[PDB]
Amino acid sequence: SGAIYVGNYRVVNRHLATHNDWANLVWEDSSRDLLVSSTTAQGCDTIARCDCQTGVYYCSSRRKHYPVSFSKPSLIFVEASEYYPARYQSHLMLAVGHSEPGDCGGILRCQHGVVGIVSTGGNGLVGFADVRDLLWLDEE
Ligand SMILES: CNC(=O)c1cn(C)c2ccccc12
Ligand SMILES: [Zn+2]
Repeated sequence: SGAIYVGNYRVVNRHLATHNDWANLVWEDSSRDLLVSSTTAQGCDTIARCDCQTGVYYCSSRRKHYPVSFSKPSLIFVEASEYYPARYQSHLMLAVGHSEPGDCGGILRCQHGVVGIVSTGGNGLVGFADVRDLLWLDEE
């Protein structure tokens, strides 16, 4: 689990979105595993605007933050899971690291702020859904 709270937006894994999230929908993309919903109280997170490939992510299943190198947000094939069929996920970044399904929502952060959230993984690899192209998250 986990979310990004950027102003009056809540950014979660589409596959973990609640009824309240869907009842307050701002934007969703199955191809990106992202859903954004509206909030009433403002959040304590800032979004990175950058092309950093190094950062730190939170891994719930180790209670540990790990420094990682990660790929550029790309269109990449992801093996079938409980939540999606074998498909290409868009705006995705891969790192070498530990990840389990419930680690989804863990933040990846760089010097510029929040890069993305844990989404995909397997075989000692962790995948993060990028949010840095979502400029509209920063306004209105
Ligand atoms: C759609 N979410 C998932 O199913 C997964 C997310 N992470 C990080 C995994 C790691 C190993 C295996 C499956 C997943
Ligand atoms: Zn950065």
